[PDB]
Amino acid sequence: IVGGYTCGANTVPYQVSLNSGYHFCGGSLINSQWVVSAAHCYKSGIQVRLGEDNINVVEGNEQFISASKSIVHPSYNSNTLNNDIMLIKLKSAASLNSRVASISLPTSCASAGTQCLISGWGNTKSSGTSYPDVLKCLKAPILSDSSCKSAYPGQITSNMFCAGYLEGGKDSCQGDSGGPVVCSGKLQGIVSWGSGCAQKNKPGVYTKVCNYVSWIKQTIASN
Ligand SMILES: CC[C@@H]1[C@@H]2[C@H](C(=O)N1Cc1ccc3c(c1)OCO3)[C@H](c1ccc(C(=N)N)cc1)N(C)C2(C)C
Ligand SMILES: [Ca+2]
Repeated sequence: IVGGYTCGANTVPYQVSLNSGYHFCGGSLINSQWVVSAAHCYKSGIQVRLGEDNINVVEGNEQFISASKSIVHPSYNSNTLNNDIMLIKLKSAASLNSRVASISLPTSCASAGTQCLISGWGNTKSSGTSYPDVLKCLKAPILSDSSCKSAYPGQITSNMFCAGYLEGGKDSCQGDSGGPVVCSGKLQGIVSWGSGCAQKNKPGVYTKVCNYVSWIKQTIASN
């Protein structure tokens, strides 16, 4: 997260860290046994880390649970990042509490100007590499489709939206991928892609979760 603030330990209880010996992506807990992340975060050997604040210190409230299966959207395209969403099933059910809790899926899409919360342990610098120990937060609005498409002509599908600041300085970045975009208590996006981080006229691009609710529900019920 570039231009953000320290969230505060466990203030974002649905945030997860995907770990393979190091933090490489975020995700969101959507019930006690399933996490939603980005398809481009797929790899084998994932451990899901719940209840984290400092990702380098065991502080208490952590739960570490292996992934049993990761389900990349069958129509995910690595070239265009269309349908950049993946479901992860935990080997065992998480213990839900005030520090580890699920986030609701939306029943409708959010509109332009809606203010959302974005969170992650990604790079905090637009020039250079600076990863934080603790979780960072950013409030960002959903941009209009016209502005999104003007920023990235021909690259925006109906499964993507832009959020952020055209003046630059505030954005998600490398290591935030897969993490949540939460608006009015609902998961509306997943950190997917962008052009650099926090550069002018190049906002972040996010997977539009409201387009996938029926797919998520159908897939969880059959797995
Ligand atoms: C595997 C995808 C990777 C991903 C993704 C990212 O941007 N990628 C490149 C990309 C750029 C434009 C595209 C595209 C892929 O497909 C269609 O158009 C990601 C990224 C995520 C968010 C932001 C940002 N908010 N500025 C910035 C970067 N990066 C840190 C990578 C991990 C390499
Ligand atoms: Ca920790």
